[PDB]
Amino acid sequence: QSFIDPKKNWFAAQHMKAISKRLRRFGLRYDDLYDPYYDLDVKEALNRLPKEVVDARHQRLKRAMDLSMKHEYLPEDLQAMQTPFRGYLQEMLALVKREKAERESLGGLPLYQRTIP
Amino acid sequence: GGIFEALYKVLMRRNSVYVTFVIAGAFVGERAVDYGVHKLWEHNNVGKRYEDISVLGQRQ
Amino acid sequence: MRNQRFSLLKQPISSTLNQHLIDYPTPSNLSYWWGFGSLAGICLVIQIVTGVFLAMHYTPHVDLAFNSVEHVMRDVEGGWLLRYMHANGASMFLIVVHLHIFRGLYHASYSSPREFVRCLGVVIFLLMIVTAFTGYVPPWGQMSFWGATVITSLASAIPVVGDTIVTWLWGGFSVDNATLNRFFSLHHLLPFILVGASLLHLAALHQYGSNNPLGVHSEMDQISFYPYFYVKDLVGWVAFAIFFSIWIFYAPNVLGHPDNYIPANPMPTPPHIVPEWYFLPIHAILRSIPDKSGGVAAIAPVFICLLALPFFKSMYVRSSSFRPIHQGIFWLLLADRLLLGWIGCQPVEAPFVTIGQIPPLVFFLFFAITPIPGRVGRGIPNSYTD
Amino acid sequence: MRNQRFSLLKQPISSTLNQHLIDYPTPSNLSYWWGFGSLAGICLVIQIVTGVFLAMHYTPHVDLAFNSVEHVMRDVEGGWLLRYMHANGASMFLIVVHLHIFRGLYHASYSSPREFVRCLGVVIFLLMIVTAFTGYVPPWGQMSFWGATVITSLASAIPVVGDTIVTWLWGGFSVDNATLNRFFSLHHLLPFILVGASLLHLAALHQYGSNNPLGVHSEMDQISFYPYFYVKDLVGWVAFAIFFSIWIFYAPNVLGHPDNYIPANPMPTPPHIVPEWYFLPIHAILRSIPDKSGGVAAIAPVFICLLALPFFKSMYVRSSSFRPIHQGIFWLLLADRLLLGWIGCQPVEAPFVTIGQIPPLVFFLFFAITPIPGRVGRGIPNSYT
Amino acid sequence: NEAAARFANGGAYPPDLSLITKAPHNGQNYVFALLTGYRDPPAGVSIREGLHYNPYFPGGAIAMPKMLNDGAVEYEDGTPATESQMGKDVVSFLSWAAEPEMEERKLMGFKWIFVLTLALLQAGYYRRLRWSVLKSRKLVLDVVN
Amino acid sequence: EIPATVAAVKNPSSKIVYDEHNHERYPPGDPSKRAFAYFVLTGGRFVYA
Amino acid sequence: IQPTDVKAAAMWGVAAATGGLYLIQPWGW
Amino acid sequence: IQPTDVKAAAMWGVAAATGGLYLIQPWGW
Amino acid sequence: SLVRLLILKFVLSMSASKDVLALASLEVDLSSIEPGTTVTVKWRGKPVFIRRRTEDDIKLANSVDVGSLRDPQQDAERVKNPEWLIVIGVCTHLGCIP
Amino acid sequence: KGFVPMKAVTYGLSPFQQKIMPGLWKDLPTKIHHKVSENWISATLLLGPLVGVYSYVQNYQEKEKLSHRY
Ligand SMILES: CCCCCCCCCCCCCCCCCC(=O)OC[C@H](COP(=O)(O)OCCN)OC(=O)CCCCCCCCCCCCCCCCC
Ligand code: HEC
Ligand code: HEM
Ligand code: HEM
Ligand code: HEM
Ligand code: HEM
Ligand code: FES
Repeated sequence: QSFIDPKKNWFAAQHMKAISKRLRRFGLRYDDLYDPYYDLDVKEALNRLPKEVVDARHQRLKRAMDLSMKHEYLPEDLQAMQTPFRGYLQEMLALVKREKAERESLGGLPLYQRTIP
Repeated sequence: GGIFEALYKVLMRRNSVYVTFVIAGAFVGERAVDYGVHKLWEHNNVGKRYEDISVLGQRQ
Repeated sequence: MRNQRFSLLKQPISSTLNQHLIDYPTPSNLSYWWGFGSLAGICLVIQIVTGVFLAMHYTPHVDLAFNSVEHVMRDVEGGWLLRYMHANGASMFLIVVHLHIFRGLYHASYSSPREFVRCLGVVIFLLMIVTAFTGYVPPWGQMSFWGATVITSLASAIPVVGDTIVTWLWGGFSVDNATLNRFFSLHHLLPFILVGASLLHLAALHQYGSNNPLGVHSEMDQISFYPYFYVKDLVGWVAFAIFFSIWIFYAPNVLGHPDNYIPANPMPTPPHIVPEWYFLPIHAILRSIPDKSGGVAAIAPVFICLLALPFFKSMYVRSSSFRPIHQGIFWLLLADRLLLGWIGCQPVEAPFVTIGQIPPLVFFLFFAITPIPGRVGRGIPNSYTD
Repeated sequence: MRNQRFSLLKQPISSTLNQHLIDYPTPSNLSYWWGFGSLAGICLVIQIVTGVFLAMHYTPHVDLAFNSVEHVMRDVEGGWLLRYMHANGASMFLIVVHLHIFRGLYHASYSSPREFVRCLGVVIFLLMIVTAFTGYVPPWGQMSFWGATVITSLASAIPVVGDTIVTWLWGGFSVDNATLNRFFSLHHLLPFILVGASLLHLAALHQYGSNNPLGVHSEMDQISFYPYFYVKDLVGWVAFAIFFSIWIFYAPNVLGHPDNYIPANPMPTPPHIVPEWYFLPIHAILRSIPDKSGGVAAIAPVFICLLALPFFKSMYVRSSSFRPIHQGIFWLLLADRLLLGWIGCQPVEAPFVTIGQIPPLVFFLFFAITPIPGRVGRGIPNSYT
Repeated sequence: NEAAARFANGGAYPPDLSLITKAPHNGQNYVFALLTGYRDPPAGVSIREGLHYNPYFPGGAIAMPKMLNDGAVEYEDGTPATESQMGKDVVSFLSWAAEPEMEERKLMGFKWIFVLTLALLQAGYYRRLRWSVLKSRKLVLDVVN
Repeated sequence: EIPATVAAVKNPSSKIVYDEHNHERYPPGDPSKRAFAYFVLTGGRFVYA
Repeated sequence: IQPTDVKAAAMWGVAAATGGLYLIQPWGW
Repeated sequence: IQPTDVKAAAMWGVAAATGGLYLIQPWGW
Repeated sequence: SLVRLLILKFVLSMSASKDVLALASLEVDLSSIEPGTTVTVKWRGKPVFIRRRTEDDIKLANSVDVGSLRDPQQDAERVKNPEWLIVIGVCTHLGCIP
Repeated sequence: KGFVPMKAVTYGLSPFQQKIMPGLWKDLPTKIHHKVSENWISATLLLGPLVGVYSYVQNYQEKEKLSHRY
């Protein structure tokens, strides 16, 4: 987009700095905030990934929840050693959505459905 | 201190004793705070009470 | 199976209470903003008990209602305590539920999979408003009479059916004894429906668990409910009791209008008619329009937007901690909602017409704007990636 | 299975209604005596609705209550229908519950594992009695006033503490406006507690399932509830509606006492005081013993015996079909509890005192004897081979 | 009745004084300053005959005439019956008449606020004691970023 | 390199560090404080009664 | 049976004390 | 696929209107 | 048919009763009032707005643009008197007594 | 509603072996400074419009009243 990019717009670099600061202070990546109960396609995208990546995801989530309960933040060195925005989930999610659309176009039933609450 | 341990061994090896202790403490503390608040109330404003009007018995 | 019994707390008799109160798993980083649901439950119970004991000394007739309320306060042992608890616990109950709603708005609790909970909450809010308004009448003062007149005659603005439904509602040609007795029966009935809706609300929440100040998956680190959140609820309850009793014992009339100590007189009108303090935002939105049909049908967008928030389906991050712009919009909406509240208690002239017409515009731009962040931020991973 | 939605009935939004109303497996040989629970639920809903609409016109004061009832019944469009439905649906509700209790007492449904259900039923019966008696007062006629006086002054047979209890219950020194206001509030409140108790009753039944006219293990041959017993319940409801309409439209005053059409007067007394038709066996039991303390202390053993039926570890056969002597005793008890009711309305004099003293003896001897058949029937399998 | 009351005062009804302090805004001071506030009208304003002027009345013109005057009553204690003393005594009487429960109310309030503050202290300690075990727990997780 | 989570299983050291950012510990050797706990809690149970 | 009997005795004593306090409520006892 | 659904919707609307004119019987409209 | 019966009976039980409909029409008496002033009166359940305007009020009220009023009418049809103006006292806006 | 395989290790200490109260009032000023520095913008955005509208209304009312005099 012409104005979403941080390269050409000065009101997006500030946004990414804020988000990166808030993600680092708890030590978790931007793709960790996607929930498998929310979209029901994140569930498949995560189901198809290798085991070690998902295990690292679970460990990071537990670390952040412990930090929040204790009301503190990671030390400065373990804050320097942090990389948010290093995705592991975008491409698989896009691929799953592409197959979903292509199956919808040519007739075809859905593969999994949200449950009525 | 050691008095806390002595109180603990005296009162809490059973439970019915604990219930009785709680009830007794309640119905003693109630009286104590009643006495304290009544006394402070009397002290704060002297001369205004009903038994302090100088003409209470001169409408016979 | 366990071919011999272990615990009373896992037997069939206590299975429901155990599973939904004692052993239920909750996130371990819930803060103090998660106690107001239980606190509101206790407020509802207080209202019900106090009302069942007031209704033993009150007579619903136009000749007797005012004098029966004063008889309660002057001639029954402790009756003043009952009346003050009731008339101030309504205000406490509204305060607590407002804080609950704004908690839900902050950490974005309406999104999937928790939109049934939000919809049931909105229905509960409607029942609460109806119950309080119906029950402000039975004392039969000046504001009772004239507030009932204004609000229930606001229903003749509707096309052709208007006068018919107003006359059927009033039971006659004006607000009189029939309306009083009718409203008393409705007031005694509605809170039990409120109880039922609350229990359904809780079941709907327990079928997926609660959110947390982070808005992430939370199935790896959970703790039971007892004794870890029971003690936190206890702290909340004791603080609430201190506040409630400061209201009851040392300032029991600050939260009311003085005019309700004058018996109803249909001929003279008060110079400044307003309802209670917790209907003033709706009242200001309602008088903000110079048209009856528009004014009445502007409340409908309020409830439609509140009931249609959950169904926007692009936003991916729930908590406002990682969303600066939506956080700022939340605070600005709070300020605007307070401004509506203050305006709803003023005379209708300059300079209050403009300041009563713009805040509704902001209150609707809130429910219009939020999907735009949804879309514009769905594509955020692709731009900021490292 | 569970990867995409098959039926909306098996979804969470309607899972429990499905499980407990549509699919719930029931024995396939149930007869009509299993429709009265649903019929009683219908009766309770009718009472609640007509009450919520009646209390929209009634004023609870000793100066304006009789006039409020007459204004309702003489001046409101169709108000006579509401009043008659309420005052006769109370009678219908009591009839349905009496038949329900006697059914459960025939096929021995109290025994294990269904005694928690019996206990909840007895609690419900107390709530019903309390609600009806409290609500017979608000019209404020002769019978209302004097029945309230008599029954609430029976509460002074208790030793020393009794007089304070009575004075607190009356709200003063006699039956007056405070009693009227208090009774109205209690009458409006109690039916919701009754609803809650009924729901607990039903869940405690469903946790094991229902009995059957044979009293045997019945899990091999069972069917669904809908549509196979719903239609049977429909037939029951339609016959019930015919009976109810006959009472409402063509004989609405036959099930009451005329004296409640005289405004209350504390100075005169009616020459014949009785409670509403469905309180009479208890009245006869209470007047049988010529002593106040005995009078109050006779009704507690009645409910104690009722609530302690299911805990006698007893005979291994439930259905009274395979039990000639329990069958005969059931018919004797049923005849006795009708004779008692008829006696509970006559003057207190000869011969009625003797014939009011012996039926309570029999009514307690029923609960006395019944364990003995269980113990003496332990040994049938070892003898009649 | 009220009809006779209006007839005897020129169509103006003198209200009931039971709740007269709670019914208007700022009761005590309003009643006192109203009684002691009859004054000379400002320049440029006139009052129709049969009415009197009082700035403490919304409208500027009132119907009742002044009553509190030096010596209008004779006490039994020897207090100079000035207009202000009489007004103060009247307002005290009316305040008692409106709120006869004030002292019992304040006593219960003081007692229970104190007691509940103590209970709050105890509950806070209870809370901290229970949560101490989780809030100082240490865990090792095997992940860097 | 060995995982951090497995080096702590095959090394049963007895020198343990907790998180003192919130709660300090008593020096090792000191008695318990159960009695003082009951002492503090009874003062609130009285009030609730 | 003896520990159970004395446990029941203590429970009965608690209940009896509370009931006696219900019957007469002396403020300065 | 649209025609059958829309025809059924129109007929259901007819049924709803007929039910409304059964519950209320206004000759002034 | 039965469901319709029950619904109609219960919903029409809440309408105005014969007692209230009996008192819905009558005529009572007023008293005198000064030119341009008003003393309100009473009827079955509704007061009476009153005004007998002077010359200047006649000038001001009778000389306003006709189209700018959302219910275009002139007072000459609304007034039954060159000076008086009696109108039933219930606010057609919200039923108050303005 | 399920759980996940985790692989973690935790150590704990008993409740009755550690000081409880002294944690509340340990280093208050730095916590206060952190809270203020973090939420100054939220406080500003919450309390701005109220002050602006109140001042505007007061000014308008006093101007109108003082202009109606003689
Ligand atoms: C004041 C007058 C009011 C009159 C009514 C006004 C209504 C305005 C509402 C406007 C908002 C739009 C509502 C649209 C509802 C359905 C939309 C929807 O998305 O449903 C679909 C979704 C599941 O479908 P999905 O999996 O997403 O699609 C598969 C594609 N292959 O379905 C789900 O996700 C299931 C979610 C169920 C939760 C919602 C249930 C309804 C709300 C409950 C409140 C009602 C409770 C009332 C209780 C008392 C009853 C009187
Ligand atoms: C001459 C008979 C009379 C006397 C005696 C009298 N009043 Fe009045 N009072 C009136 C009338 C007439 C009104 C109604 C005033 C009006 O409506 O303009 C009134 C009204 C009032 C009001 C209502 C003012 C308001 O703002 O509504 C108060 C307060 C009051 N009186 C106080 C007193 C007190 C105190 C006394 C004893 C010192 C007293 N009155 C004695 C005739 C009297
Ligand atoms: C009588 C009124 C109410 C009662 C008794 C009540 C009670 C509760 C309780 C006990 C909870 C779970 C415990 C908690 O999270 O604190 C809860 C959750 C919730 N309630 Fe309510 N509430 C009421 C009104 C409302 C209203 C009016 C709304 C919205 C308009 C609402 C929205 C929510 C939401 C969104 C949640 C989700 C909790 C979460 O995100 O974890 N509630 N309610
Ligand atoms: C069974 C439930 C209830 C009963 C029997 C009941 C009964 C009563 C009665 C008799 C009155 C008139 C007495 C008086 O006004 O002093 C009253 C007033 C009132 N009730 Fe209730 N009530 C119940 C529940 C509630 C609830 C749940 C609410 C609000 C959520 C509520 C709000 C009010 C209010 C605001 C008043 C006004 C009293 C005043 O302002 O003076 N009531 N109630
Ligand atoms: C409002 C009052 C009552 C209601 C709504 C009610 C409702 C029900 C229902 C719906 C059933 C299951 C349906 C059936 O088996 O026919 C049932 C069963 C049962 N009820 Fe009640 N009942 C009531 C009163 C009583 C009372 C007073 C008792 C006993 C004193 C009682 C004892 C029983 C028993 C023993 C069963 C067992 C069913 C079986 O044997 O299969 N009920 N009840
Ligand atoms: C919310 C529930 C209820 C309400 C609001 C209600 C209301 C009333 C009212 C206002 C009356 C006096 C009017 C009159 O006597 O005609 C009345 C009478 C009565 N009620 Fe109810 N009621 C309720 C439930 C019940 C129930 C469940 C019963 C069960 C038997 C019952 C039994 C009676 C009886 C026997 C009378 C007097 C009959 C007579 O007037 O001859 N009520 N009720
Ligand atoms: S009646 Fe005139 S504005 Fe309401």
